[PDB]
Amino acid sequence: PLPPDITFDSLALIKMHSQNMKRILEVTLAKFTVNLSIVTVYRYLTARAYKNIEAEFEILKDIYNIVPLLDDIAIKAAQIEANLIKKEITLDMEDIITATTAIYTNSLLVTDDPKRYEPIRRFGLDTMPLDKFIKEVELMVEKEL
Amino acid sequence: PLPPDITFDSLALIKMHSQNMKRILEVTLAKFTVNLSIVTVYRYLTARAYLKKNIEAEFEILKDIYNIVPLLDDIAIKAAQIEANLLDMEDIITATTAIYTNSLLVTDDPKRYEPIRRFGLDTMPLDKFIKEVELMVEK
Ligand SMILES: [Zn+2]
Repeated sequence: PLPPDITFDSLALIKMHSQNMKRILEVTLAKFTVNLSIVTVYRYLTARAYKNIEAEFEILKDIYNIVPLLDDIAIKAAQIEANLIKKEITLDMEDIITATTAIYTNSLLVTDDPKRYEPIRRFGLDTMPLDKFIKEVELMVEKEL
Repeated sequence: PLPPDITFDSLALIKMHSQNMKRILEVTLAKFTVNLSIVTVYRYLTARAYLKKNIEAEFEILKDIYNIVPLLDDIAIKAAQIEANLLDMEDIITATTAIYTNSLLVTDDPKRYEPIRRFGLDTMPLDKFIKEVELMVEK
């Protein structure tokens, strides 16, 4: 079926947490534990702003487990990022911390662009395409009838 | 023109930890409070990891001398506000953390943070910072 722990990157989260996708989000939150890095949250807030950002952030803190950039995350990310730099692979800081935080929390990373995280999978990251995730929740919605 | 609270971005922090800079860092740690963003710490650890140093230990060494500032709620909120008006994430968080802590941001490249100045950031090029500290050495 699907693991109980998941996460999103900022672009995927902007999609999931829209007014538009309300129904799909409601089911996702009823069924899964969602562990977001604080860096994902901040990037989501940047999109939601462009506001009463403050009130939006209180909503998010209620409904998601917001994971700080912990020392062990910084450490593990520095190790991963040193490997990626070794291969001339450029992912920005957001992507590295997002991926390391998913490794840390054993959360499946749902993203519209799994391919760019592919080189991190060797450090324990797993990913799922967002279109596929959405399709799976859409079936649950149908099934509720 | 140095205040009691200062911070560095990651390239500056790396330079600060070089052997030739040991005196400058010693004065800085003795006479100022240095408030680093966790993101700056992560980038610095990246540099040390790329050179195969003991990352765990180095983190503990840093935690013992710096005030390491998490990406706090208020920092996340303020940073999003800044980024939405206007630079990568490291730059935004570094600067927002500087604003939050009221630390002077000491950097190799002040000009890239020039757009955050409207939200209250103060910056200083590292070259000038070092001169000011050189002066304190003469004591
Ligand atoms: Zn944090």
